[PDB]
Amino acid sequence: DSDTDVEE
Amino acid sequence: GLFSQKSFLVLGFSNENESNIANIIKENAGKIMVADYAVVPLLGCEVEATVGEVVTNTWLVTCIDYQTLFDPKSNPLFTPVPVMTGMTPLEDCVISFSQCAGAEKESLTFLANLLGASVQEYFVRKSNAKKGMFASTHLILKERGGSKYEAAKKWNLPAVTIAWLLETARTGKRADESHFLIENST
Amino acid sequence: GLFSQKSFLVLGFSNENESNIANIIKENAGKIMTVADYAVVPLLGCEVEATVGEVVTNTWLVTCIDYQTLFDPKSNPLFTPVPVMTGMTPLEDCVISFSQCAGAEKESLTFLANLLGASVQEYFVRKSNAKKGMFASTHLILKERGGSKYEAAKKWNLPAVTIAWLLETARTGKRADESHFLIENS
Repeated sequence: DSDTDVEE
Repeated sequence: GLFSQKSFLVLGFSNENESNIANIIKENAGKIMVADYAVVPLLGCEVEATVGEVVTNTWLVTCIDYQTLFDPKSNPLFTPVPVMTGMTPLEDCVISFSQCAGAEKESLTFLANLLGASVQEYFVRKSNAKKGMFASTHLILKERGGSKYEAAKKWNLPAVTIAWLLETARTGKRADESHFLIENST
Repeated sequence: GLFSQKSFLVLGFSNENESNIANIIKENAGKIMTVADYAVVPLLGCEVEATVGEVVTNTWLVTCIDYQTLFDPKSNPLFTPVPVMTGMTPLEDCVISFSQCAGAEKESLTFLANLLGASVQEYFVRKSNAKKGMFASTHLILKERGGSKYEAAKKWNLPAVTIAWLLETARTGKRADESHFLIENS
């Protein structure tokens, strides 16, 4: 996963 | 070339879409027209003519992206995928993916939308209107690992396998998440 | 159990810390101690006079558990003691961000980077911002070519390095040549 893309 | 001495038959695509696929096949050394392969849509179509095996453009594009010729049986998007059409079992779901890239991810996102889910890039715990993010309901992935998975465990949200998606797709009925937790996958 | 048929020595921690660690191993079917399969030691290591199969870190232990997978300790330099040239701080003016790292692996890299005198930042920014409380970044440490931060580093002309850069810095006591560890060459 090149991006974490996790929020809150 | 990669598709060296391989004959193909493109079926079930639009007027243009047929051509783009036929192009990318020759562009990697395959022949168009008994054929070694029959390329059909993700959902499969009418295959009358006898071929080696029916694969999808998802298989095709995937193969080229890795420069590897994968076995069609080694992934369920590589061959036509059963879907119970007319059903939107995923109606209220907001789905993130993890550990999925390119063609595979386009296809899974395709199926997810089909079932009436919405898909987002970001796994999101709380809706934020200013940011434009809706709270996620499901994580879909492959192994245990990574930050998306860790958020799912911490947030108490279902982080399930791809097979959850494809089973819901097959039956037109929402698969029981608890039967497809990556937490229990071996 | 994950650690089933495996025996453990827990060496190098405080009384309270090893009680906790031991309980975690037990909760995962391992036995605490003949020759033990594993000696669990802190990241930086410690004297192990007993004879064991292999010496492994708490970072190994925890990762293994977090991902319910018995990773081969040799698959990651953080899984076995990491040699650090004691009391040296060759990264004293660095501001480091990690990309593509999660959980215990990330807590361990963080510890190392701080230990070498670096400051570690959640956000990769090119310019300091006092109101926001963020400092300009100087390094990005990542696993593979790709992702938002990687693109930013390329754009901002900041070095993007593999983890080996960090560990080589720690082993020597001296700031490794960033140009020998660029993510572009791995």
